[PDB]
Amino acid sequence: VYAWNRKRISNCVADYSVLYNSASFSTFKCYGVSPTKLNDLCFTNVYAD
Amino acid sequence: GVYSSANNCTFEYVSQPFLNFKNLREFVFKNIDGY
Ligand SMILES: *[C@@H]1O[C@H](CO)[C@@H](O)[C@H](O)[C@H]1NC(C)=O
Repeated sequence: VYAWNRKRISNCVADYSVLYNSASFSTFKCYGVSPTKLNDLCFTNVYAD
Repeated sequence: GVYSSANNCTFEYVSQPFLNFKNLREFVFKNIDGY
């Protein structure tokens, strides 16, 4: 956690429904956006920490 | 020998090669609306 990895995700199609429909995640809390409309919206860059 | 460092990358794209004088290559480069 002190040296958390940051991966910049760009120039691809991000399928968020695979993550949302998984039952393997204990917490899937989204702040500032809703999971339902993630699969439609488009973003400049994604930061994965 | 064209560069010495690369620090912060935002975009990478790898594609198929584009290429008496025998060949004539014409290119047009435009910057419109961030495209
Ligand atoms: C750009 O690179 C420098 C050093 O390589 C780094 O300190 C800085 O935070 C970077 N900025 C961005 C926006 O990546």
